[PDB]
Amino acid sequence: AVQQNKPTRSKRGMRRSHDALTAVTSLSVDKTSGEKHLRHHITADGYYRGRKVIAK
Amino acid sequence: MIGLVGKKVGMTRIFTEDGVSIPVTVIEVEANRVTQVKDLANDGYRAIQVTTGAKKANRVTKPEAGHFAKAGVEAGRGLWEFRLAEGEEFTVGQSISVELFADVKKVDVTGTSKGKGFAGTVKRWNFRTQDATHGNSLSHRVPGSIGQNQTPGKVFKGKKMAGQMGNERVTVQSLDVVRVDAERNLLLVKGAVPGATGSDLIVKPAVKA
Amino acid sequence: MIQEQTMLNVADNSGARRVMCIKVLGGSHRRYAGVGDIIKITIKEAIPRGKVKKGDVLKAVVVRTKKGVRRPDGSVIRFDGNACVLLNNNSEQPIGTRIFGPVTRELRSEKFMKIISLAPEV
Amino acid sequence: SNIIKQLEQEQMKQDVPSFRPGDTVEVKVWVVEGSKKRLQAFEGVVIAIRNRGLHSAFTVRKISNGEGVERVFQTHSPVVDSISVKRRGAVRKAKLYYLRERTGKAARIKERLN
Amino acid sequence: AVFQMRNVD
Amino acid sequence: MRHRKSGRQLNRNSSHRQAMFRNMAGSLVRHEIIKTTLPKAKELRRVVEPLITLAKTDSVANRRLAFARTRDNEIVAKLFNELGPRFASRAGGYTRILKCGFRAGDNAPMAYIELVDRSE
RNA sequence: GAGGACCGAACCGACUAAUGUUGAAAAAUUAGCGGAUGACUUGUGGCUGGGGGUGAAAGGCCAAUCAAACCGGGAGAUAG
RNA sequence: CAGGUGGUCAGGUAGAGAAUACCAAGGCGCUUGAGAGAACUCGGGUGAAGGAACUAGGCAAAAUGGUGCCGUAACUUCGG
RNA sequence: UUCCUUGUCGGGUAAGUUCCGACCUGCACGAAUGGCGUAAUGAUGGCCAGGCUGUCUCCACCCGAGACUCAGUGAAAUUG
RNA sequence: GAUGUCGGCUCAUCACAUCCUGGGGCUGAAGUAGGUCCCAAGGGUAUGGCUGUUCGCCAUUUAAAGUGGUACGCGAGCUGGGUUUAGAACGUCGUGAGACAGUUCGGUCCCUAUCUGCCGUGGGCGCUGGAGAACUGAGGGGGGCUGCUCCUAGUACGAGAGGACCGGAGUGGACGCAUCACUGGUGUUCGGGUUGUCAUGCCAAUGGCACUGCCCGGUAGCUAAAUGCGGAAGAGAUAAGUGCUGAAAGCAUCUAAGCACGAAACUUGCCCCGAGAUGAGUUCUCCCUGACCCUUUAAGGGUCCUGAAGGAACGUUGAAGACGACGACGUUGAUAGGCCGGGUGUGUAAGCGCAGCGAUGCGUUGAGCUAACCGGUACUAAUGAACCGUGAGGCUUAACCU
Ligand SMILES: CC[C@H]1OC(=O)[C@H](C)[C@@H](O[C@H]2C[C@@](C)(OC)[C@@H](O)[C@H](C)O2)[C@H](C)[C@@H](O[C@@H]2O[C@H](C)C[C@H](N(C)C)[C@H]2O)[C@](C)(O)C[C@@H](C)C(=O)[C@H](C)[C@@H](O)[C@]1(C)O
Repeated sequence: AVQQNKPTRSKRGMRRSHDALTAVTSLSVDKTSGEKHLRHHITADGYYRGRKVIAK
Repeated sequence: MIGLVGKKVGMTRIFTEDGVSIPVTVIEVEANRVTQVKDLANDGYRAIQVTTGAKKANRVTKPEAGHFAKAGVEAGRGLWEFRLAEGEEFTVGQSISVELFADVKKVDVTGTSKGKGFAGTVKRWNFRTQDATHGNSLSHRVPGSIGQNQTPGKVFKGKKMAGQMGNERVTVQSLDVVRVDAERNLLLVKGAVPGATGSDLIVKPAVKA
Repeated sequence: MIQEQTMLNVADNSGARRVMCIKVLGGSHRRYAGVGDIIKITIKEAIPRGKVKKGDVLKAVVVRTKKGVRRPDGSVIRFDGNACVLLNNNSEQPIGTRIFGPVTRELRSEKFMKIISLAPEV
Repeated sequence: SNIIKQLEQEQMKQDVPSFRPGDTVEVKVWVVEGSKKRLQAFEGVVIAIRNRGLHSAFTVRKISNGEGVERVFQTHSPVVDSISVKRRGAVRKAKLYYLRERTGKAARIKERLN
Repeated sequence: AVFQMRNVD
Repeated sequence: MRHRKSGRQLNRNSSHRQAMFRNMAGSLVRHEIIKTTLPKAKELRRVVEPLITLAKTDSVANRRLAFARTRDNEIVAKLFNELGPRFASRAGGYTRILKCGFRAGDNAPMAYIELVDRSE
C-alpha cells in the first residue's frame, strides 16, 4: 500500500498531462446590450436573449 | 438466408386455441431496401447493405446523404449489412419485405443488451456471497482471492472480475416465430429477446437445425 | 418448493404424522423439488397403530406445495401447506389406503395412477 | 405502445361481468382428463384482483377438505369459461391476504346488499 | 498503542 | 442503476425533501422569484406548478388539499384569489429556469427561477 | 416491613457483536448486558515512598512506563 | 477533540416512574459545500419457498415484552 | 483426571470423535494439597428441543453515510 | 536489522498415473452387467451427522462424487476453532520455583495501492488532403456435462430369469445468456388504516415527530424463485484400433511404395471482441479549384483574403453512464418538465343531508387522490451566432486513358 521506490519527476509530469484546464471559449454577444456572456447564461446586467428580466 | 433489421416494441402474448399461453415479443419491421450490392469484383465479396426507417431530413449529413443519393432513395435511420446466400441475386434499391419470414421457421434475434453500468463480481459472474457474519469484517460480496502466491505471481488474463456489464452485442439462438403480419410489419418471435424497448434489432434465421 | 430439512404434512392414512425431507432425489447437485418429484423422507412422528413407525426412512412423492403447481395458461394452484404420500421404498405405489386432500393434475404419470384414483377432487 | 394495445384488445373477450373483490365467484375451468375435455367447477371467494388489461387476472381462494386452495385465473385465457357471481358482498381494502391466516368463522363476509 | 503480545511460533 | 427513475435524492433523506421543497415552494410564491442551485431549481418545477393547477378551480375541498402542502395560509391565499385566474387559459409553463453563473462559495451552479408574469 | 431480596433509570461496572485500527478517541462509540439499601457509590482533605508501599492476590497497581517507578549522579559502567 | 468532571433547580400530556415519546421556558441545526445516484463498505427496512440445511459454536439478527385474572411440574435446606 | 481411544453397551439423530446413563481393563480418582451429594444461584462449560428468524440454500430491492465529479483547504507511512 | 504458520469460506489455474462421459484390444466377455489394458484432459467431477481437524466413519444421493502440483494454492481477500503468550485447574513429574506433541475454560488478526498483473473505460497521436459510415477477419476469448423414458424390441442373445449393440424420438438435473409478458419480491417519491403528542384560534379537516411511528397494500424500474434460448449436427485431418494390396523373406505380413475406415481430444462450424493486424487493409459518399514577400532555395518561413464537409463546445437529455464516453433532441422543433385524456394503485375523499342520546352508519359515490406508465400537447426550457478544422493534397516506378 506504499511505494517501494521514488518516481521520477518525469513520471509525475505525465500524470499531470490530463490535469490541464481547457478554456470554454463559448462566450456570446448580447442581442441588445451587446456585452459578452456565456452561452445559455444570463448577462450580469440581467439581459437574456434581448428581453429585459430580473432587473437587478 | 439474409436477415432483416427489426425494432423492439414490447413483450406481449398470443393466446392459442388449446389455451396454452405463449409469450411473444412484438417487433415492427419496416421493409428494407438495398442501398448497395457488394460483389467479389469491386468489393471482394458478395453482400447487400440495407436500411430502414426515416431519419430527419435536416440531421442527415451530406456524406451520408450522398450515399443514399446513389441509391436514389431517401435516407434511413441507420445502416446494416447482411451476407448473401450465394444463390441469391438482388438488384440495388430493391424493397426487401417481411414476407420472407413466413417460411424461416426459426430465427436468431440479435440485439444490444441493457446497460447495467459498472457492476460487482457477484452480479456479473454469479459469484456467491461470503459469510454475512461469524466475525466477518469488510468482506461479503468481494471477490476475495484472485491468485496463488509467488508461482505465476500475476493475475491470469481473462480472469472473472468486476467490470462493465451489458451494453454489448449478443444473439440468442433458435428463437421460434409465430405470426408474420406483413400488413402491420409485425414479427412476433416467441420468448424474450435482447435489447431495450425501442432499440434497433437484427433478426436473422437460425444457423442451428 | 421442497428442499432439504423441510417438514411436510402427511397426505395419507399411512399412520405417519410429521415427516422431513432429508434428501432430494433426481440428479446431481439438485436443490428444489415439488409438484410430483420423488423425495426420500424421514418420519419424525407417527400415530401408534399406523403402518409406519418413527425413524423410518422411505421414498415419498410430493402432492401439494405452498409455491403451487404452474400451468401453461400461466395459472397456478397454490396450497396452504406442503404434503406428501408415502410410496413404498422398493417399487413406488402408495402405502396408505386413503390419500387426503386434492392431488394436483400433474400427478397423471402412469405410476401415480393409484394415488389420483383416491380423493374425488381434481 | 399503440401497436401493442391494438394487438391486446383484439384478443380480449367482451363478455366479462364486473365483480367486487371478496365476492363468492364460481370459476369454470376446461381441462383435459387424458382424453375427454370435461369441464370442472371452481367456486370460491376472490381475495386479490389485478387488472392489467389483457394481462389481467384474479386469485380465487377456496377452503376444501382442510387447508384452503388458491388459484389465479387469467381473465382472457381460453381455459377459463363462465365467471358467475354466486354471492353479492363487500369488504374494505380490495386485497384480502389477511384472510389466509383467518379460518372457519373468521372467514365470514357480509353481503353488499345494494 | 504499540501493544505487546508474543510471537511464539 | 436508476433506469426510468425520476426525481433526485440530492444528498438528503426523503423526510427533508418533503420539507425542504415544502418551504421553498412557498418562498417562490411570496416574492414571485427566488435564487437557487440549478439541480434543485428543476426539482422545484414539479412542486409549485402542480399547486398552480389546483388553483385553476376554486372549491372548499381543493383549499384544504393545498393546505396539506406548503403549510402556510398566507401563501395559499395568494392562490385561487390571485394566482388562480391570472394564468387563465395557459396550461403549464408557469415558471422558467434561468442560469446565472456559478456561486462564489463553492462553484455551485446558480439558477434563477420565476413566474411568467411578475407583477408586484 | 425483614433482606450482601426481585424487576428496573440515575449512578457504578464493562459480558457479546459490529464499527473503528496513521480512529472523533494512545481502549472509544453503537445495539444488547451485570449490580443498583449495599461487601454500594461518590465529593472534599489526609496516611502508607522504591527491594519499599498497597493488593477480596492479577507479581496487578504506585501519575499513559512496574518480575522492582521516576530524576540526577558514579558513568564515557561493561559489551569476547 | 463523538472522552472524563461533584452538587443544586425539576413545567404540560400519556405513563408505575427522574423510563420513553411529543411539547413549554430556553438553547441549538454541531466551522467545508454543491452535485451525481456505479461497485464496494458502513448504518437500517422488507422479502416468496424452506426454517439452523450456515457455522468452531443459534455468532449476529429475529423473536419474546404490559396490566388484571385463571393456572402452574420434578425437586427442595419447605423461604424456593 | 483415561495414554491406548472415536473403550464397550444402551439412549438421543436418516447418520452423533461431542452429550446423557452404565460397565471398571482407574496409563496416572480419593477423603480438609478434602471425597461424595446438593435446593437455590451463574453476562460460566457441553448437548437437545419448542418458538423465532436472510445464519444458510441464493441473494433481491429500497432508505441514509462514504466512495465518484466540481470548488476550498490539505496530510501520511515509505522511497539507492 | 521478521518469508505470518493447520483447517474452513471465497476464487481458482495446471498436470494425466482418467472418477464419469468417448474410442478400442483381451477376457475364465452368452446377454444385462463386469475384469484388465491402451488412446483421450473437452466438459463435469455430492449434501449432511460426528470431530478445530485434512483425513476418516456413518446416512442418502449421483452418469461419477478422480489422484496431485500451485509457499502441504489463496490472512496487503475473510474466519481465529486449532496450535501458539500473559489467567486458572486436573492427572503426572520435582523438596521447590516450574514443567508435560497430556487435558480443560478464556484470550485486540494492522496497512487510504507506487509499480508489475488483471477487470473496465477514456485522452493523445499515427495510419501521409480532410471528413462521415459500412466493413473485410489476421488474431484472441467464450460455449463443449448428462440422466431418465419410449420406438427399434420383449426382437438379436439365453435353459429360465433377464435383456441389448447401431439408430431415432421425448423430457429433466446442473450451468450459461437474455428478459419483466405472466407468477412473486422490493417499491421511505402512491393511497389508506391507526397510536401518543404538538401545531394550524377552535368544531371539523390536515400536517410535524416518534425506525417510513407502527403497518396494510401497491405503479414504473430492478430482480429470481419466474420463462425463452444455448451444449449439437456436419466437415477436415488424427490417437489407440480395424483393414485392402504387397514385396524385403517363393509363404506370411496394415507398411517398407500405395490405399480405406477411425474419438466428447485437434482444426472448423457456434457466439463475442477485433486493421495500434505499425503487415495500421477495402468499399461507398462528402468538402475545399484566391493575391505578394522573406530566408541558408525547399516536403522552407509568413502576410492578406478566405474558415467548407464535418467535428467540438453549450443547452434539453436518455431503459447510456463512477468521470470521460455513447444514443437522441435544440424553434422548419416531442429532448425534458408541465399540461390534457387514459391506465394503474389505493377502495367509498372534503363538504352537505339523513338515521341514532352516542360512538358510528347510509346517500351524494368505485368516490376522491394518483409517483417513475401510455397516448396527445410547443405552455416553458433547449438564442442568432461564434469555436476547432482550410484553400486540391510528396517522391519513384508500372499499368491504363482504344
Ligand atoms: C493496531 C495496529 C497494530 O497492529 C496490530 O494490532 C496487528 C493486528 C499486529 O498483529 C498482532 C496480532 C497477530 C496475531 O498478528 C495478526 C500477532 O501475530 C502479532 C504479533 O500481533 C501487528 C500486525 C504485528 O505485526 C506482526 O508482527 C509479527 C511478529 C509478524 C507479522 N508479519 C510477519 C506478518 C506482523 O503482522 C505487530 C507486532 O503488532 C506489529 C508491530 C510493529 C506493532 O507493535 C505495531 C506498532 C502495532 O501496534 C500496530 C501494527 O500498529
